[PDB]
Amino acid sequence: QTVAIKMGADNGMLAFEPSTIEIQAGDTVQWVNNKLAPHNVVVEGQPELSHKDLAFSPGETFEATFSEPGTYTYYCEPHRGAGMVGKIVVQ
Ligand SMILES: [Cu+2]
Repeated sequence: QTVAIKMGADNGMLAFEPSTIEIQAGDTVQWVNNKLAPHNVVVEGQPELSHKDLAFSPGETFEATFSEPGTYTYYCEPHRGAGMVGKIVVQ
């Protein structure tokens, strides 16, 4: 299945929403540019699941398929200092 994660929270915070999500191995994660762009996504240790290019427009989406079970930490480079970090748990 495909699950969506917003980049920039609906309440205006610099955060991914939901900040922690659990999925099944083989599922696809879609990040959607919501508010306070630009944003990007770097998945720690996983260059192949990362999207370093900045996303500027609202609605811009990009995705990654997580085939290996485990816990993955990811962050936004522009806003890492503001705590824009997330977690994906793959079951
Ligand atoms: Cu950001």
